[PDB]
Amino acid sequence: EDSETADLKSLAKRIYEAYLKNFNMNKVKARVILSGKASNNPPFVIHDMETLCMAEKTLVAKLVANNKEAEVRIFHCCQCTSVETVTELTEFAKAIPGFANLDLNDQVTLLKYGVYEAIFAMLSSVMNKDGMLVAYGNGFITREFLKSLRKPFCDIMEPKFDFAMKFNALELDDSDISLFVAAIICCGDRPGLLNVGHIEKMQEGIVHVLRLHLQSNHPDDIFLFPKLLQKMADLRQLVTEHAQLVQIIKKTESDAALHPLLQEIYRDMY
Amino acid sequence: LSLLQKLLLAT
Ligand SMILES: CC#CC[C@@H](C)[C@H](O)/C=C/[C@@H]1[C@H]2C/C(=C/CCCC(=O)O)C[C@H]2C[C@H]1O
Repeated sequence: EDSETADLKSLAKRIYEAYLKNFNMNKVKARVILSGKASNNPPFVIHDMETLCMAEKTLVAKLVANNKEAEVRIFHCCQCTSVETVTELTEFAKAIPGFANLDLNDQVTLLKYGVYEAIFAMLSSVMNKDGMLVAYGNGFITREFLKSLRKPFCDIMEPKFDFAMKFNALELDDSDISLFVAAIICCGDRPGLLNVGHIEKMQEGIVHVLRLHLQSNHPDDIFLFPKLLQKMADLRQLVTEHAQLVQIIKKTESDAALHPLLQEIYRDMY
Repeated sequence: LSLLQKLLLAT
């Protein structure tokens, strides 16, 4: 029995390490920057078209060395961010015991359905009520500025902010969040899985770790685990609606081409 | 063959 709780504790630690090794941004780094003690050079704030063009000239000059409409340039930046996060999540996923042992097609499927849920979960770490860190911690873009973009672009982020304000009130730390992201990835009920029985067991193992970790790490909040279970179902719906919105953009905006990796993830998703 | 398959095999 001690051999088991020892392995549960150990597994929680190893997932936390894989998370620290693989993601460029985490909640601790984001709060340092935001606090914001004591980074030498604080984030450029982007709150209107002028500050956006300034940030662009210094932070992604290529995209403006040419130019497309502001809303489209921001959408391109969003995509580049998602592509990089997808790459980070892939490596994190391969560090989870048993993931890399799965059928390549089951791995693809867990990632396909999991990445955007994990992305919006982790996005919360860089969001407060006023805005969100962007460009690897070097800029901060305001919620109001995003809302002010023309339709449909102004509809992208608000729902993510709304999710984040509630997720953030849970006061999770990175050790909590690494496990949550692991449980999102190892999900037995993704559409089209081959070896469902094995993955359900893997899922149950991870959730067991998460449940015990939350018990140790948050003894003040006895309902924390059912709360997270609900957040997972919320993320599922948040992602369904995001993809619906993405399809609308792709279909009606002549100048907003989807990156090929992201089209692959979205294809036949929901 | 797919981009995701490639990412998964990348390393
Ligand atoms: C300048 C600037 C800015 C803001 C961005 C750089 C910010 O860094 C982006 C964060 C994006 C959000 C905005 C999204 C748009 C969907 C389109 C891409 C997708 O469908 O992946 C999805 C969210 C995921 C995250 O990568």
